[PDB]
Amino acid sequence: TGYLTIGGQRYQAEINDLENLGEMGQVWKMRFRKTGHVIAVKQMRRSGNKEENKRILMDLDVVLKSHDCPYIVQCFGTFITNTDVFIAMELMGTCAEKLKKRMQGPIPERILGKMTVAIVKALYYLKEKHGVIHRDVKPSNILLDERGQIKLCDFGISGIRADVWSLGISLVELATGQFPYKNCKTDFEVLTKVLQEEPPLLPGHMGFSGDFQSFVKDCLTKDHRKRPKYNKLLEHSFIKRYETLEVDVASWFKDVMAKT
Repeated sequence: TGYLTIGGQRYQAEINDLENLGEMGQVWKMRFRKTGHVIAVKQMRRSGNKEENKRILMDLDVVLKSHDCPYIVQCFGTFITNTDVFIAMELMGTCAEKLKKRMQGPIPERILGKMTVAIVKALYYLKEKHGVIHRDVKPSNILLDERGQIKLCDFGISGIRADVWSLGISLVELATGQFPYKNCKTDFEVLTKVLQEEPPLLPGHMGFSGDFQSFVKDCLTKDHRKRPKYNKLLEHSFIKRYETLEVDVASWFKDVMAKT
């Protein structure tokens, strides 16, 4: 408590040193008046729900243990007052869900490539360094900034259609601009489709690489038995192809945010 550590440089700080630039979507965009630094601040009210206050505390514990993972949002510090805790986090430009809403259609494979590399490495790091299997990988969990960094959101970072499956559905939704269970009226109707219907694979007519379609087919393997672990996805050729390959995520992002 009492410090913001940004870049490798530590500053003494209190909550009043921060200027509220408004809600992001209870994460605030705040400016550290001392420096000009613009950060994200989660506010946890002491009067709040006890279960979800325990989640925030467990999520923070993991975040603080993940300094060495570039693919997870980092914590700069915390402030504790009589009624609140303020958690200072890396600021990111937007999440993939908002990014799809703004775009109003498909996100290009090259972007989803860099995205998949970052998110699978985050999810592998969580499993192999903290014994966490992340429940729900959704587009709202995937953050991007205008330096082209992609990082996993810290929500639920401490937990027959979760994990690898949820990443598969995330990628189809973003690659097509269409949530595959769009026309379902209830969560129950959705679970019905997952169990009874063929997996919602990528269309064959959009110029998606074999690697991308293969990757998604593997995530959407219905049978728990034959369904791959983060360990194996981390070896998939879709990952090998985009892991090394150069993609100007920065310009692409700026282009989008400017044109919308």
